[PDB]
Amino acid sequence: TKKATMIIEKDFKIAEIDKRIYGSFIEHLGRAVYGGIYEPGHPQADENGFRQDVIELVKELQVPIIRYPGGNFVSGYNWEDGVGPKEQRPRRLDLAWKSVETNEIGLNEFMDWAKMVGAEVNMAVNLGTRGIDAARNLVEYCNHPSGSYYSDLRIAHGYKEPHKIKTWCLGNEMDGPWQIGHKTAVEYGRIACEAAKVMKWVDPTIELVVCGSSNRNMPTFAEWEATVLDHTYDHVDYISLHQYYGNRDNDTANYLALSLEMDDFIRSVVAIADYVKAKKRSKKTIHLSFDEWNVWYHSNEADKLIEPWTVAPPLLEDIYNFEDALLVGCMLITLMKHADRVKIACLAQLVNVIAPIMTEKNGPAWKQTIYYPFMHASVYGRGVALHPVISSPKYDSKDFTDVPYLESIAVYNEEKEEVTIFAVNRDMEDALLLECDVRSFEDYRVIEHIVLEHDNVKQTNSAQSSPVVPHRNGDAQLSDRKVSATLPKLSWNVIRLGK
Ligand SMILES: *[C@H]1[C@H]([NH3+])[C@@H](CO)[C@H](O)[C@H]1O
Repeated sequence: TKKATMIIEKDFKIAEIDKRIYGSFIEHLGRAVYGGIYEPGHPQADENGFRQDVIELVKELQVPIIRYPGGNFVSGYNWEDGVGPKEQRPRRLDLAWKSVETNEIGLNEFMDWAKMVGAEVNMAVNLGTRGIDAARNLVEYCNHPSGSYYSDLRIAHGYKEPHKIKTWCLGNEMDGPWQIGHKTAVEYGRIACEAAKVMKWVDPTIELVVCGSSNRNMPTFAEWEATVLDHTYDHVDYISLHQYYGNRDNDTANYLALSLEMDDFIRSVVAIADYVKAKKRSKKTIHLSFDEWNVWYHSNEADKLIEPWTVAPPLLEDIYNFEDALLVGCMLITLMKHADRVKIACLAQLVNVIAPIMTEKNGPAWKQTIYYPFMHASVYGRGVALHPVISSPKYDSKDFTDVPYLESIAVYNEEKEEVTIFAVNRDMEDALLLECDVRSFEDYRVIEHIVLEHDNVKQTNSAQSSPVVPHRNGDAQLSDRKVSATLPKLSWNVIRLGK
């Protein structure tokens, strides 16, 4: 065993958690749409061809917001190709994923799906091959009530009431050499500025997300953000961050430390936003949208075998293991501990593609290992993130020094009279004996202690069998105004307090 302490003080707050940090992401990629949310031949398809089993799995995650339709796809996409009668929708070469896109699903059918799962849509505009005119027309088509060509066109297409989309993305991954219509930071900042202006002139109620770096390792990291915000600050509301992690070197202790890098990435982009705020003498604070995050690496060799120009290829289908779920849990706690400045985040992606939900053709939908920590964070993690004072033992790895064994934060929900403690024990050998000072919370009790643990960090789930599932047999006890809890070696823990 090892000992760790954590102070839970009601009056030391980070911020209200914006529920949109529990967002996700659907792109026209692989089987995310075709075979994922939408499968007209499926025995459990609804009247509109949407898989009811996937709808239930999404509703249980309580995802408030879903980014759509990309992703790398968007930068070559024409939105008019996916609206109106199906017979007039063209078949296109999607250059992002070397696939044929039929456009059988486009934005109005995605809005119908989003309504069934209770999610708002974070709509992306193409700033690769397209620009300001397309951006204003899309906003008008979606948001203007009637009495103009594009608003009456949406009505003619069957959608009388406007979609009233609140939050929009100004392009996707524009810094990447892999992007269709890549732009330098100046080129991007300029077209994002001018697109943002005409979008907000159509509908001043909207909010805009400007594109940050595609990952912390970009050669343009930080320089990009500063230039793009210099060009856009007065017209935009958020800046994005993207990051995937993987365990390519089979080093569990170094892998689980990677959330420390994610923490650095967040604090760095906040600093940039506040630099440019000061440069401009602006009163407005720009916040972060962490609108692509997950584990990704398993599918790299399978992906290389897929021939180009198929419909709905089985691309980017990682099968997650137990250690992947532990890192996802560390990433979620990292988002929560930044609730003051991270207001939107998207688990990338929701179905089949780098995803917590997987499907089989004509067959079942199932929960990956990573589904459970995401569900727990979304369902139990609404309220105020408290500022922790942690005393934890530490270890050093290949890439990181003084890595706490304990990753933890507490969320206080005043309306429910609940305090929830999320905790990962990174220790590969020892139980962590955690003592939490809750003197500041009068007359509380342990409701339950949920634990996700498995002896084999490489164990996966499948359609047939889910060996990696939570139990409710955690030993957390509240006495003498202290919560004492055993966190098993290599575990995710949700300790729920109320009364
Ligand atoms: C971010 C990811 N690398 C891709 C899959 O989720 C997506 O298209 C990019 O924007």
